[PDB]
Amino acid sequence: MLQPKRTKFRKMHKGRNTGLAHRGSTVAFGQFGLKSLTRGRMTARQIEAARRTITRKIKRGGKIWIRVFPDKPISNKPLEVRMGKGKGPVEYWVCEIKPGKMLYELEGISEELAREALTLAAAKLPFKTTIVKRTIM
Amino acid sequence: KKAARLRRAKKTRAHIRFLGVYRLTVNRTPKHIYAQIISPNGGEVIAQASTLDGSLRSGATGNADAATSVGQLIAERAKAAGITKVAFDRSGFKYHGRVKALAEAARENGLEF
Amino acid sequence: ARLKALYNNELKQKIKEELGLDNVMQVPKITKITLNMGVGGASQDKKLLEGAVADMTAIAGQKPVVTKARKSIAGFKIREEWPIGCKVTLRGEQMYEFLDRLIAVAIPRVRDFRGFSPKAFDGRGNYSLGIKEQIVFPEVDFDKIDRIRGMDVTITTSAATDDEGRALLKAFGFPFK
Amino acid sequence: MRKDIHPDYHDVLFHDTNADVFFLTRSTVKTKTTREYEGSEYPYYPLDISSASHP
Amino acid sequence: RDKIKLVSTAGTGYYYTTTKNKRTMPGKMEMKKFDPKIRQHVLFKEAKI
Amino acid sequence: GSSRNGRDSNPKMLGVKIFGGQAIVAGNIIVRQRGTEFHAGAGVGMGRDHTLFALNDGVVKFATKGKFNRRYVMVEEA
RNA sequence: GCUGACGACCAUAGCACGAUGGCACCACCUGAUCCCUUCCCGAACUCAGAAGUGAAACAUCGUCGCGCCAAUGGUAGUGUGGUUUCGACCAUGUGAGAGUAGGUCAUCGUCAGCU
RNA sequence: CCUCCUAAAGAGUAACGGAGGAGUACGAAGGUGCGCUCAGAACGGUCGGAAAUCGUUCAUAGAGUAUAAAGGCAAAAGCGCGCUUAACUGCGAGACCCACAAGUCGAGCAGGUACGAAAGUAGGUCUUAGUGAUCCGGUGGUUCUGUAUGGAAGGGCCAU
Repeated sequence: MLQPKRTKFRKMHKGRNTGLAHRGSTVAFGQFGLKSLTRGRMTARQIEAARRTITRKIKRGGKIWIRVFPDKPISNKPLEVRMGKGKGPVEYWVCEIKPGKMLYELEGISEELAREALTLAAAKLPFKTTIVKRTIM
Repeated sequence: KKAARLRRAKKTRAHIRFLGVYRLTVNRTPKHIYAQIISPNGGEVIAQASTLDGSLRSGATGNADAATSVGQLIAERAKAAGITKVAFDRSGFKYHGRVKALAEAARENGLEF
Repeated sequence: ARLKALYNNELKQKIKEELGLDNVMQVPKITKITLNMGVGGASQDKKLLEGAVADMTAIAGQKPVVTKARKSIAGFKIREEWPIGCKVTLRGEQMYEFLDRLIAVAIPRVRDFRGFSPKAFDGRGNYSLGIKEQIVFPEVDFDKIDRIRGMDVTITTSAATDDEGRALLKAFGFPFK
Repeated sequence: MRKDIHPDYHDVLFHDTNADVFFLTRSTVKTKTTREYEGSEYPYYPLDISSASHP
Repeated sequence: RDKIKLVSTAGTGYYYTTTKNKRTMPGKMEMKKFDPKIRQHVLFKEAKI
Repeated sequence: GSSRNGRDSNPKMLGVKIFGGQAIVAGNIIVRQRGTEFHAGAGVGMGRDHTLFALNDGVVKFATKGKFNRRYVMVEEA
């Protein structure tokens, strides 16, 4: 359950998600990269589940890099409460995702096993994903 | 230190530039003393007098008497150049000793400030 | 000012010869001597300051100045702007005379002293020494002494480097390391 | 050196009997007994030990 | 910081109103202020307001 | 959960009042500001709230001058 | 040719490294009698002077080590009209930031002095 | 009432929208003249340490600015000293803001003043919060009025 240890402000605005992912579209740390073709919100629970499935598949044979962190807080309102009377608290944290953004990277493992693990992680995640080979340029 | 001396002269320099009057700036060294009159624009020298002048070059420079002389000659030069009302600029030097004698000579010899 | 007279005539030339300095002006000299007596007890009982000023004035030969604390610490319980320490600055002719008196009498009377550590220098050519007991100096009188207090002495030298600073002291004869 | 705000400061002669050495220097200390010195007469304070004799 | 009134020495009656703190200054305060009636600076004394 | 913070202050209407190249007479307020976002050069005076106003007739000019690269406002006689 | 004072401009003008400079000028530098200084100190400031040195500082020269400046092209955004799957797209006008090639050890003004 | 965002690069702009302060203080914490530069890091030094004071080297502000935040601050607006009361009187061309009532800035003129050798600065505090209309009553001045006339009462005008 990734979460910032402390934050300057408890609550944050909803914001708008637009544009392509110009930064973070290139794989650096690891040879094997998984990218998101669709924009959306990535929850900490989603990140944890994908990490756990990838770790189980690798069985300590490869190194995993997480390029997504849920710094942004999300406020949700409780049931049987009228609209207004103040903003709700941060039930959960999400990471804004843009098309082409790096989610996970793998190194030190065979391509086929990495592809299978990335397939499992994609199945868990809400984003369409295409595996991309790392390119120098 | 010349750095500190310029640091403590800038207040008066800026206030005189705001006033927009001709400025009688002094600059004294252990050997020589110089006085010159700068235009309100701050980039034109219209009158000058130092102990490098031939009249008092081969003499007791770096002295209160030399400062008094330089004041008298720059006062005459300013009178001949048409300047009558200036703002004194000790240029960070304490208004005292050679600077004070220079200022008093200039003030008594035609210039009023 | 026997040392002041001696330094220009003898010591300066031999320092230049010993260090093989290209130019005479490079040769170092002692710019200032500073004495510091910081005590925490002062400014609370308020009796310490008078005796400290008396002994410091008697030893130094100049009127000392009372510094004011610029910081407040909860652990030390010092509020802003209190007179916790006293210092004096000696230079030139009077400094050379003080240094002569110090070399003459102050260090020898010190009990259980063999020498000064060679690492005391900060590396920039400055020298610092600490005197355990103020009584060592002859100016103060043991009979009418309220309490014993230690002192700090600092010597400032133009040379930027410790080897030349130490050679400058050696020419003067400051007790061997 | 501001006037009148400083301690009494005067010539003093410091001698070591064991080393038989005379030193001349100005010190605030005052001595009841003085030794004659060819240059002039200034007060005497005895020294138990001297730097030169000190090992 | 109770209010105080300043009365001129001359007796013109022109007065100045200002606030002072009794704890930090219980004693009366004397100041020189311009007096329109006589057109000259004069001493002033604190008075009850 | 009640986080009671529904306060705000009234507007102050700061900003540039007369821009570059405009005719201006003595006394016109040029810039209302907090601190010296703009500084007063020749022909412009400075009030206690850091207001910049024209000391004489002319045309307002904006420039970046000096070592600190400060923004300056001047009134040129034109 | 160089030095000093006052300015324009405020890093392509800076920092860093190395070299040159003492006939003038500048700076250190000598002394604290006098003017004037220190909540102590001739450090600074101030005065009276040239025994000594360009050591430090200062000025000039050289470089690309840093800093700074910086294209062209492309991309992002964007006013107007239209379309839309609401992400965007088309026509037109505009056009960044970052990064890359590259550039830089400034350019001038008035007065005075030595040559 | 003040500061920031919402607020869409002039101003303005709402929510039981997201965050914090105010209902003071100072005769110096104002004015002027002069002078000074902080927080930290490392090294050395009696008690004395992680950190007291002293010395040295870097240090455009990583400090301080009476106070919440924004902006600003080197000619410092920050920090010290000497003398001082401009924390003045009568105003004030011209502007900002504004339904009104209000509110804000302001060169300059006249009188007196403080500082400075002087040109000069000073109509409170680096600015933006520290606030309350009218009626009524009280007080210090005032020749304006004064129910036949002279007074007085009361009323009016200025200050509070």
